[PDB]
Amino acid sequence: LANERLRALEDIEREIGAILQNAGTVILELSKEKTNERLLDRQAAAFTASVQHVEAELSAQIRYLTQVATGQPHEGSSYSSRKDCQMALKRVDYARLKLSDVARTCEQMLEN
Amino acid sequence: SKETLLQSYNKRLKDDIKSIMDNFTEIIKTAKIEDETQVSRATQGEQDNYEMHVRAANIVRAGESLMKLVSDLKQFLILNDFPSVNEAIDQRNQQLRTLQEECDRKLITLRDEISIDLYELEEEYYSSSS
Amino acid sequence: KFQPSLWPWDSVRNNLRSALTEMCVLYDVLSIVRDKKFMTLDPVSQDALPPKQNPQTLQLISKKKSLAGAAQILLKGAERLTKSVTDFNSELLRLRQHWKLRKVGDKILGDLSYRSAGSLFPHHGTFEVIKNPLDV
Repeated sequence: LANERLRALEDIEREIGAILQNAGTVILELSKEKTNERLLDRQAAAFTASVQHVEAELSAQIRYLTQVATGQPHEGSSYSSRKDCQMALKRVDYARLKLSDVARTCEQMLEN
Repeated sequence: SKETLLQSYNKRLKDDIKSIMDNFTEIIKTAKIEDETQVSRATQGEQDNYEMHVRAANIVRAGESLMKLVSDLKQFLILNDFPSVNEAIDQRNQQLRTLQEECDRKLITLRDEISIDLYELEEEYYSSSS
Repeated sequence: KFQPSLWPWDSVRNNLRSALTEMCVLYDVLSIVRDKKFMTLDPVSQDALPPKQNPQTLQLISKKKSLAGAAQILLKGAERLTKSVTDFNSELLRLRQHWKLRKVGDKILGDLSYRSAGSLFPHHGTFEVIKNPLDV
């Protein structure tokens, strides 16, 4: 559950990285002198690698979603266990109130 | 249908990647300096400035659309990826069963201790002389 | 001075309509040029001397300024994305982890009844999910 969702979070961050690499590459090209042309090539390869693996991750996840889609609303649930747990907790609360009353009558008896 | 929605997601992804690549390549191509002929330096330069700004805006818009696609895919996964619903349901069920069993063990032990105290109190009260 | 109730987006309309006036000027002048009457054409061979090396230097400074503005808008959008990611679907994670949900149309609904748990009660517990982070 955290796996595919964390993949989606990573692809969010890498879309940001793609835009920042676009911006950094045209930043270096706008310079009056741009000595680090090797670093320009590195930023260009970084940009294209970012776009390519963003495409790879999203295509893979659309494929995986195509494999496990059904168009049906999933008739499973967990309601009955929550109901039984609520009844158990209210049993405990009822016993707590009754124990408070018995202890209060014991304090009234011992108090005199 | 589900197939139709998945196709539409595929179409959006292909379109966004294509648009980012095309806009960046076109900006790089315009960035070429060429010799002028019948273009009047000043007009050519303003037109080029407008083109670059519009293409950068288009790249940012494509990034926003990719964010929208990621959000829609996340919603689809949270709503109808059957395996994870089953593991969530099973984990919830097992946790609630353990809480119920703890409550019932506490109550049963409480009943036994209270019963022993009740036996002592019954003996004392009924055998009181008064 | 009043306009069809456009109190924002007026200056953009001023610039665009000024462009519309000079574009109607272009259509006007080339149309009246295109007919022989009221305007005519004469082929003249004339030559100009450029006083400075204009294409090299002008293309240089204009392209560096254009690339400067393009990198500005790109990196501004980039840092907007950085601050933008640093909450709805996490609450959909928690809500789906406790409740039974589905999607019809654009709407996202949920079941509240025990009909999954076995009740034949003739009442559907459809509650809507409403983004407002989340509400029911």
